[PDB]
Amino acid sequence: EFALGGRCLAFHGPLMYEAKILKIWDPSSKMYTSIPKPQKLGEDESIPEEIINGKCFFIHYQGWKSSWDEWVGYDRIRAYNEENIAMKKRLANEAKEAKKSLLEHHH
Repeated sequence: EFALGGRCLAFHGPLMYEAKILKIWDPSSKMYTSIPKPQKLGEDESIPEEIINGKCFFIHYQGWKSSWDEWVGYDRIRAYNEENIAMKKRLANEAKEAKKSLLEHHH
């Protein structure tokens, strides 16, 4: 599952990346929890209407600047586990193979 400060994997574009959960949104109470206590969305805060009715998570991608931080739903977020890690690796290798394929047949 997903816990505050816990690791997770998330799609950003067609590939998956490791991230850290900083906030957990509850669609019902319209309040999220945070790591240094539920609270509503602040003056300059917001969640995409595309995912706001579901459980959302505000994540920070490991090794990326915080300006990339964002809310994601069960749409793009996945549990940090062997099966999803394998999925991550598999997509990487498929793109590696796709790259190899067209780079040759390019000319």
